[PDB]
Amino acid sequence: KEQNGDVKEAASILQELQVETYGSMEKKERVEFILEQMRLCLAVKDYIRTQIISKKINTKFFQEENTEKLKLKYYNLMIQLDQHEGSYLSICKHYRAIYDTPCIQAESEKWQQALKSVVLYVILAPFDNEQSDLVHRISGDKKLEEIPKYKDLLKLFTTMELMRWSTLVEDYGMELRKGSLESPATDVFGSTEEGEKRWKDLKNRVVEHNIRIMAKYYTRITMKRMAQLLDLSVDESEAFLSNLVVNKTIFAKVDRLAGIINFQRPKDPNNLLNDWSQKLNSLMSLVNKTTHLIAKEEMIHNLQ
Amino acid sequence: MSHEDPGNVSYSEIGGLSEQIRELREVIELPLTNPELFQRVGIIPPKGCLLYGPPGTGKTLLARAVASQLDCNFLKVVSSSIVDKYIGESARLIREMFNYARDHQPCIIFMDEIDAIGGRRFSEGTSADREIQR
Amino acid sequence: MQSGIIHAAEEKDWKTAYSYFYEAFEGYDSIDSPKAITSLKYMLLCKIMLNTPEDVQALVSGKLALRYAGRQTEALKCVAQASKNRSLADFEKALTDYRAELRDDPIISTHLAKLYDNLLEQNLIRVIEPFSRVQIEHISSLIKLSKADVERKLSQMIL
Ligand SMILES: Nc1ncnc2c1ncn2[C@@H]1O[C@H](COP(=O)(O)OP(=O)(O)OP(=O)(O)O)[C@@H](O)[C@H]1O
Repeated sequence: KEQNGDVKEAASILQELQVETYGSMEKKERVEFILEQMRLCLAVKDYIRTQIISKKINTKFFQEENTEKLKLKYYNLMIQLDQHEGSYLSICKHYRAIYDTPCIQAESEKWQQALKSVVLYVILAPFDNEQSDLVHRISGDKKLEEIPKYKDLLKLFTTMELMRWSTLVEDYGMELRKGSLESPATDVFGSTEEGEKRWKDLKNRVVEHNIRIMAKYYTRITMKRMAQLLDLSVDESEAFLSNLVVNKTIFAKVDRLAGIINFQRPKDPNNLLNDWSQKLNSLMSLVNKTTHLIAKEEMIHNLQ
Repeated sequence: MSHEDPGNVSYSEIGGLSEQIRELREVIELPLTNPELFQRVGIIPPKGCLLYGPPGTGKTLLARAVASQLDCNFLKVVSSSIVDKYIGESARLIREMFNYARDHQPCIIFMDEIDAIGGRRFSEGTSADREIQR
Repeated sequence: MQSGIIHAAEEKDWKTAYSYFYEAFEGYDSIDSPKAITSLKYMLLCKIMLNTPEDVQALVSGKLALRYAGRQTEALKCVAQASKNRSLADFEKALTDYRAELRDDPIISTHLAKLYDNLLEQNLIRVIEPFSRVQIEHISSLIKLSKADVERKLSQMIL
């Protein structure tokens, strides 16, 4: 605090942190001291060290049952480091832990913006099977639907279909002036570079989401139809399909010269195709046979 | 497990050597009460110790007093239990001993007159000279 | 070190060639820094010769490579990163600033022509994988190359 510290002074305390971890056990005060240096490490600008010392904090968890409530307020410092560079998914599960601080509140504005902060990262996170059941835990809550933008958010997820992206910007472009709560848009659009990266992120998510229904419904499509469907040039579609094909999330062959493009159908020349298809379909009426049998058997014994 | 050592008081009556006692008190008692201090430094707790005489005396007394001072568990073995006449299986009875040493732990084990059962097989001869080597 | 150089001109064994440079660095360690900093260039480059860029980052991430980190280890990491990303434009952009470290390569023609012959199909596997039927003229615009040698290289890929 004397010289306000710098890259070197913050490094002097670094090597001294772990000296007393194994020396003695201190419940509260030590924890408060061990988080003091990373908030200076943000000013050091060196992140690779900040994540190491932050990796020493997780082995101290779970810190609950002591403090309660202060250390729950420190997660607000950790999300700052995780949200910064490479991971949008690392804040996903941790913002549900920063959602436990307004649980004790006794506060409305902080809590009301906690809900939007926890609900809006679904788009920023790349789609995964863990995300699917993640959003179902928060859905159905009694406090969550209080936000009208939440109904738009949910509408894009449930059963997909299609929507105009500019009309999406009609709902999400008002939230900058709207509020009440401007904090989520303060994180997104606060930095011009951050806001632009999440604009291209939202675009990547909606165009990736339009694709996965096309993957189930094709069969085939004309190339020029996908352009007017996604409201972008065919060159942009080429870029998009290049990243989707290298992600090998869905196999496709999209011919540009002849205009015929399609996702799947999988080849399956002979064996497995006819096997599973023909046989299981035939077993349908076979296993259902005995099922309706007893249905008529009970109906005829009810009246006779 | 039925060995009985009086004192307590007998531990206070032995006198010398003070600093030797201050070594054994630590090497014996500390690893049990404060295992945490060892893991910090990285030093392994000593698993064995050698007390020999008789340049003077007091070997067996002192250690025996520690049995009754530290309390906990104590195990005494006389050196005559290694022979077992034919079939020197008592060697495997050492594995039994360390079995229940791993169960009833912590415990203290005494070995007296080890020279008979820990000799050097220098001159190869007779018979039982070898079994002890086993 | 010399065993490594001769094996690099022989090109017969690309495995033990990395072993020799590794042991040589173990000798130069803790005594002479200038030999230790120049020893990593050859081992990592020979690992790029083996077309395994993923292990390069793992070697430079250790505590032993952090003390010896410098302007050369970033030139090794950028070749590993361009081979992993499979982009010749990034490779050439970084090739100008690191040319000072590129001149220390005893043979600049071998490694660069073999890597170019490699990155050719590493750029082709991105354009070919999405669709089977492809025109030559529009796909040659991505790699920015005449169609003649391209068709020659593709037919070679069939062979
Ligand atoms: N420090 C001591 N205080 C009190 N009595 C002692 C002490 N040292 C020895 N003695 C006496 O000596 C006897 C045996 O003790 P100790 O185990 O030292 O003998 P020892 O080691 O078998 O001797 P040696 O090794 O010569 O056979 C005890 O009965 C005890 O009365």
